[PDB]
Amino acid sequence: NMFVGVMIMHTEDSMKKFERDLTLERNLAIMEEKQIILKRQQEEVNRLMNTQKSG
Amino acid sequence: MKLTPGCFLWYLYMDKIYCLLSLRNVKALMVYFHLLDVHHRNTLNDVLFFHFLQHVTNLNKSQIGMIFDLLDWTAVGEIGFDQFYVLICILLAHQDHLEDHFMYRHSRPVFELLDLDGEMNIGAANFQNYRFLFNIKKQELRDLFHDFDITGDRLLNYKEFKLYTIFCTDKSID
Amino acid sequence: TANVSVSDVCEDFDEEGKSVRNRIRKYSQTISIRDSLNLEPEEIQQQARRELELCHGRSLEHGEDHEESETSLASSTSESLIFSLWKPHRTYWTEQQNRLPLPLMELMETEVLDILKKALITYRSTIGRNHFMTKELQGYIEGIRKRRN
Repeated sequence: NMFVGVMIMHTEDSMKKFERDLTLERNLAIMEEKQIILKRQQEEVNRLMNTQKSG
Repeated sequence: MKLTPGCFLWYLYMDKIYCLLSLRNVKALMVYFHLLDVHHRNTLNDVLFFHFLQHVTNLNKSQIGMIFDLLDWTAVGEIGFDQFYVLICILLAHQDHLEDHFMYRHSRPVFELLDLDGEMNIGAANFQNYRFLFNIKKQELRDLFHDFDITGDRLLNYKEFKLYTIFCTDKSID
Repeated sequence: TANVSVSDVCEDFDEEGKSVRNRIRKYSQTISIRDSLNLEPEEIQQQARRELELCHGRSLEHGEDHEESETSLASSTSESLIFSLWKPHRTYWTEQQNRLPLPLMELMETEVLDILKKALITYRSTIGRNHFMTKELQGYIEGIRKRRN
């Protein structure tokens, strides 16, 4: 019973941090993509405003 | 009256939501519905609607049946004239490139058309039905579902759907 | 037999303000000249499209509606639809000029009324949901409506 408990919670705590790190990496990619989209939208808005001013 | 005041208000809203208001489009839809409705009981059977879809849109029988099931929320085995007019306005010559942006604009609520369940949540079956009605790639639909699923519960909220529609419209406008 | 009033189909329906009667007369004169010169149907259609574009191709300084009409006439599907709409209206006006009303219009109305009554009687009463005659009649009515529309 000590063997099964030790390995059960060692495996559980080993996989918990791995899954949390994987979800953190996915979240970081999601916010990076959102920042890229926001920067592209800002660039498009600025270009449209500049063309409206110069037109 | 000009074919009831409610339909006049709906046509005014459509004109305020579309660049071109056409000429007697609602009258043409009413004439087509009257030709389809043989008994003139303000309703049409599934066979007549399927024949009309095959003659006009040349759609598949399964897709026509799915569209009839989605439009007929009353589940009485018939499609109303108002439901037929709403479906015809939803199609609005969907082969055109601007029709995709028009469907992106959708309607005033623009949430319950895809949400067949009505519980303010769109499942995978609703997205599959939308991809059947409006042509879109399966990988693109999966990417859009993943982007819309911020929580990861595979549920789309009304505010989230409005935000996604606004983002898509802003991207298409620029 | 359009069975419409001459003052209704020739009441300057064009939004550009051009007179429908003058354009119809010009189209008739061009068609007569082409028939005298034995022009092909495709050449006649191209000449009619050019004349209709020139009708909306007025001075662009006199309103942006003419510029919008010229831009719309530069496409393929929109210009074809506009030409088809103008040709049927012009033909109806030309037919209603001399004398459009005549017999066999009441016969067509009676045929339409009888068809509608028969279709209503067929759709109202359906003892058999798997019958063949009623389904065939419904399919024939749907096909006739699709062809008429």
